[PDB]
Amino acid sequence: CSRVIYKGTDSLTVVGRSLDWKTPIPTNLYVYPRGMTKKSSDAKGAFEWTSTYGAVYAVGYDGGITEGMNEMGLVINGLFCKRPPMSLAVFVGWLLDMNATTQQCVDVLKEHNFSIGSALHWGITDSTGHSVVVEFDIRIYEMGEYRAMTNDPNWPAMTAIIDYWDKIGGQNMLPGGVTSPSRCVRANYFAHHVKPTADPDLAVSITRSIVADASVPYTYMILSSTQWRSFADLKNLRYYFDIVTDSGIYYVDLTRLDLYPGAPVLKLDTSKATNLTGCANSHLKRSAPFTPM
Amino acid sequence: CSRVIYKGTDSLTVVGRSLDWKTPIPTNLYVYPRGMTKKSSDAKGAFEWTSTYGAVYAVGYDGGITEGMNEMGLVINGLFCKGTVYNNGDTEGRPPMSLAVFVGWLLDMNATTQQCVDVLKEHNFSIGVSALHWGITDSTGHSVVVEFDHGDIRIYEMGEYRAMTNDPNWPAMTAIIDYWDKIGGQNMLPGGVTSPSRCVRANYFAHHVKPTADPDLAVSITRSIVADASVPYTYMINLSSTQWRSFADLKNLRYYFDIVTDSGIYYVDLTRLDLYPGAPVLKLDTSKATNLTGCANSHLKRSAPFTP
Amino acid sequence: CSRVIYKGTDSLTVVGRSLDWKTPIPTNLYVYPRGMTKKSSDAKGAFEWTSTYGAVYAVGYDGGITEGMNEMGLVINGLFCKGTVYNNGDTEGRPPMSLAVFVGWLLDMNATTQQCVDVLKEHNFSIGSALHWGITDSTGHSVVVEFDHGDIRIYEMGEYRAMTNDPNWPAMTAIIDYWDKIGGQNMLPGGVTSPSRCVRANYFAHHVKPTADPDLAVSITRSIVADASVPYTYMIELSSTQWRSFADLKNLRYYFDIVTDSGIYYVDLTRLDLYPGAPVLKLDTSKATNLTGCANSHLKRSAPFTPMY
Amino acid sequence: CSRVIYKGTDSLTVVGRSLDWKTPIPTNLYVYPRGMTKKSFEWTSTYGAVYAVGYDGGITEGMNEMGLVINGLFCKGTVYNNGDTPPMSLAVFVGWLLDMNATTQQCVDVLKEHNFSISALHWGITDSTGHSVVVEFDHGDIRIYEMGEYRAMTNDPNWPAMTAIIDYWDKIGGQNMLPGGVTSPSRCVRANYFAHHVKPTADPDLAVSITRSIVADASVPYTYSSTQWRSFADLKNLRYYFDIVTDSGIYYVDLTRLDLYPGAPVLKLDTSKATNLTGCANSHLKRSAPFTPM
Ligand SMILES: *CC(=O)CC[C@@H](C)[C@H]1CC[C@H]2[C@@H]3CC[C@@H]4C[C@H](OS(=O)(=O)O)CC[C@]4(C)[C@H]3CC[C@]12C
Ligand SMILES: *CC(=O)CC[C@@H](C)[C@H]1CC[C@H]2[C@@H]3CC[C@@H]4C[C@H](OS(=O)(=O)O)CC[C@]4(C)[C@H]3CC[C@]12C
Ligand SMILES: *CC(=O)CC[C@@H](C)[C@H]1CC[C@H]2[C@@H]3CC[C@@H]4C[C@H](OS(=O)(=O)O)CC[C@]4(C)[C@H]3CC[C@]12C
Ligand SMILES: *CC(=O)CC[C@@H](C)[C@H]1CC[C@H]2[C@@H]3CC[C@@H]4C[C@H](OS(=O)(=O)O)CC[C@]4(C)[C@H]3CC[C@]12C
Repeated sequence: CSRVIYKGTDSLTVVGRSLDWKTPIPTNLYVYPRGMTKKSSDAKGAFEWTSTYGAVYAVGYDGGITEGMNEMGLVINGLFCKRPPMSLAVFVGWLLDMNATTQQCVDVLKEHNFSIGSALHWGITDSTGHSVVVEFDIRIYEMGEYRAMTNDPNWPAMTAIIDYWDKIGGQNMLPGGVTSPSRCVRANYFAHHVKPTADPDLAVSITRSIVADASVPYTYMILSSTQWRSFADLKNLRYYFDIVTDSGIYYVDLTRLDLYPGAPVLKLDTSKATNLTGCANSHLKRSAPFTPM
Repeated sequence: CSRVIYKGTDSLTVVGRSLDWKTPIPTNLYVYPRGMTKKSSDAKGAFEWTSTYGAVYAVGYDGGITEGMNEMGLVINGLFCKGTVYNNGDTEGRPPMSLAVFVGWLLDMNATTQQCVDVLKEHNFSIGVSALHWGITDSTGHSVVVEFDHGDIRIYEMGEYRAMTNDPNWPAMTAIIDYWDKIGGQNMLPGGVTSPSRCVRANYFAHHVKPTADPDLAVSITRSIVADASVPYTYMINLSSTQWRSFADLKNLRYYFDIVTDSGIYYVDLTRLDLYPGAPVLKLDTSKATNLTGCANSHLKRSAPFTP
Repeated sequence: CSRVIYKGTDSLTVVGRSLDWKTPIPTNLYVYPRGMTKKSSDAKGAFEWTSTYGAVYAVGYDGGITEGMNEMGLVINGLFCKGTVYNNGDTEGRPPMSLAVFVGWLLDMNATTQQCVDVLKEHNFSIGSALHWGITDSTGHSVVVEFDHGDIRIYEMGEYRAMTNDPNWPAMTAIIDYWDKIGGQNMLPGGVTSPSRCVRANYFAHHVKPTADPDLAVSITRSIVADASVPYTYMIELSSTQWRSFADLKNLRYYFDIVTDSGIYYVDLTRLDLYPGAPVLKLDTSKATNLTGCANSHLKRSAPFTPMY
Repeated sequence: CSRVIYKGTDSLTVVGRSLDWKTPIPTNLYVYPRGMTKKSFEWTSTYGAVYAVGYDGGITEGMNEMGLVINGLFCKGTVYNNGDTPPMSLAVFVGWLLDMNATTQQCVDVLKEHNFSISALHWGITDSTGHSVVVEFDHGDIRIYEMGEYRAMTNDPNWPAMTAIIDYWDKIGGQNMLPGGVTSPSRCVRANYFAHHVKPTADPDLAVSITRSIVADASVPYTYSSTQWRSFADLKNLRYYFDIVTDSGIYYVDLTRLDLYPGAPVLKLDTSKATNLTGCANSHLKRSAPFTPM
């Protein structure tokens, strides 16, 4: 994974994110309205919650939420990193359903009133640009001025490598490898050295170019090839998505969807959207909630 | 700018190409049929030729052919080279050949890369800064680099090399590529936007991706290689932001094209067009088509030959 | 500044170090015997201690102990660290310890690296020029001591062999671990910055042949330290290496050479009188521009250096 | 192996040279006077010179009494003879140029004739004026390149491909990043960068110390191939320094204080006995016989 934060002008913030894996990971888009009651897990002692906000989920294998953006502009991305039970399939949605800002996610995660059941670490950004890194004891790191976030190593060891290369100068040398530190240093440098703009369509084009450079070429094997990329427009509530083999990039506009209590669940089958561009709201079909694995 | 050659399986060759420049360069796609008589230049002593093969051109400013692909699978891409000097004292007088139709003259009259080598070796012309060097690849995968060293056409066989950027010249570029090859691309690669760095990365990844006989998958792989070698848009702090990218499918005769700010990538299929002599010239305005994907032969409208 | 640890065979351990600075630092060697009463500082509340072990000190400006090696094989090396903060709110009121005699205090009373860790873990002193130390005993056990805002952070060097300046040891090991995954045989950072010098020295220390020859182990350590040594008259507005030191921990030999001198010499502590009442010896390095071999005959009787309290 | 060129002020030029090999190479110093008739055709030595003779059978490098310095470095792709190419043995090829020539321009004129046939290696020649070139055999043809602004010289690849790598790393800026490996391009880039950024002086002793610090930074650690010995030639003062990496001292031979007239004896310095020698080693130059060429 490679997660980039682009802060344009006029409070415009775009969060890029690319999925790198040796095998294709079937991921579909699900739009959930408010008022839905979900369970934390299927084991004994699991708790429930009613979704306060509506959100769109990038559900991999139609079983677990890899990432998502809610109607408040809150974005949470899950990245690989080598008490009441809280499954990983609904952990991202539980924070999206109940919280509106990054600070609200930090307060709930600081309580740690849950257990979790090859692992992951998350990055949470709100519409205000406040971004943190959550890594498991739970450790919440404030990104501050950092813009990129990949897999390994941990965040303290990552910022050390970032500060080491920042003294060398990105204008002079950057690591061109596919390793997570190499992709993080490149993405962080480019995120600081691109022009800030107020146009939402241009900010996604700029964020796409940074994520493209930090992307692993497809079928790379001498095998974490980039499978797909996502870009969240936090100010305009647009969630972009594209498969690296498809011909068009499309977005789901939450401001044009019915997220009220009682609305039906919509689903975008990405396997049937190979040539779709522009807004993909009309291609959302009324479906049932995905079954947690 | 980066030019990548992808050789899949079953004689499938895809030539990627990205245009990197500070300001946007208006580029439109033109489809020329056979039997068209064109002029090399407007100066005294220019010669004429009748196009033997139909080709699609990527004409910049609607005045000069940047790159193109003919109906035989021959692809020629023009890239900048700062130290290019086109004429000397022995080229003085040889018929003038403008850079606006230089790529088209090699595409209209030649079918293979070797035919382009035989014509360029004669060097019976002069060239009239658009200091550029070219990479020519035919459907069989044979690729060469053409550079002007003070009025001297220097042709190099790419052989196992897969990438081709700007400066320095090809011999010094091959040395930098071989130097980094011993270092190990899996261990370390240059991650800058300079021409050698982009050439070393795109050459390494072109060798370490899976070859395939799928024409669509081959294009998707070439896109990912060119995307990594592409300079991020609005890179501020010469050859700056990547403005557009093109991918030519040599076996299936498809010429892909996409603007980095556009939302879709489309292609022009030459096998589904009337390439007989006398056919109308077709133009694809890349400024009008913004959300177009798949085959772009639809939005091809009838236009007139572009004016050099 | 760079610090390299070499572990050959038969418990042979050599600790190499190079001093990098813009201007030349006058450094003289002093040999102190046992039973010398010294003051931790000149301020109020300073304590005193009697030297348990005889040692050799590399005293810069003849007023402060940069590094040293006691007769037990314990070596302590002080290296600059920009982010070092010695005192905080919890250290105010503790007995003052001057940086001029801090290295000698640990070398006088302690014999192993663990004994220094226990003494530093108590932290019954306040320090009164930001540096961090590397301590190695005859057995090869080595640690890194850093003051993180009035907090003695002690890290086990473990399998790491090198130690330069900035950043701190956790961030430094993260850079070392990143480059180790690239492969030193494939690519190494060749700059004069502190992380680039540490990765090179740590790699080469692991990939040289271990030997039991005390003279070969020093020559091998010299080649690694010289590789991490900044060329002379080169500076950055991380400057030139002024001198290099090498300590043979098993044989109690302390090698020394100036980068501009034509020879390297060593002080053999086994061939010196360190009993209580022995005189303090001094070796003026400015007068040994062509001295090679054992330099015990050149040490002259001298009064103890005056610490710059 | 690395060859560094240091130009101080007041026409002061020092050429450093380190020998890197997996096994130690016995190299002794031989001071040859003028008027000696040697065999390749034959020639009578015009100038006296000191020779770093490896295995006591071949001249590795050397400096003549005119300030001309020639260093020999290994090269993997060197082919000496072809179909177009008197036999000239490599054991005396360095001496023949040092005996009959005084300037770097004189060596280029003689080698350009190529009236002779020749361990593949290439050479770097520098005269007292600072003019330096690189001589390489490319499939029988002799290629002579002007070093000009370049200061370092190692092994492979050839000089054109080496200057491209140096120029490639020059754009990055040595103050930012340098290649830290032990490969020939990495060592040549580091030595060239530092040779442009050390303060040049008129002090001949400070020049050799600065030149040593550059060559020592470009030397491969011992037992890692491993650097065996380093040499430094002071062109203006006619001093040839020499030290073994495992020894404890660095000594030199001062040609200005030696008898090089026709009829003088051949002086040999056994480096296996000067383990603790520093300063001028002229007094330790014992009289001996000319070495036996391989
Ligand atoms: C960063 C990368 O490219 C590599 C990590 C990538 C393969 C991961 C990242 C997010 C994962 C999904 C998270 C949601 C669920 C969690 C399920 O775990 S379970 O609850 O223990 O069963 C597994 C499925 C899925 C969809 C994860 C798949 C792997 C990821 C996409
Ligand atoms: C990707 C690169 O190599 C960077 C350079 C880029 C801006 C060039 C490369 C090809 C050029 C076009 C070639 C065709 C004509 C040539 C004309 O030259 S002239 O005849 O001397 O006027 C200029 C116009 C044009 C369209 C070139 C424009 C610049 C390029 C796209
Ligand atoms: C690695 C570097 O860049 C720094 C090396 C060198 C310049 C330093 C290393 C050890 C220092 C000395 C330590 C002992 C005393 C401490 C005094 O500080 S005070 O007590 O606060 O006054 C200053 C003098 C001296 C001698 C230090 C000088 C600098 C060092 C030799
Ligand atoms: C690291 C390097 O570049 C190589 C340094 C070292 C190993 C070489 C340098 C000069 C060599 C000697 C040159 C003279 C003769 C040549 C003979 O070749 S032959 O005639 O083909 O037999 C071999 C012996 C000798 C003494 C060379 C030995 C190797 C070198 C000292």
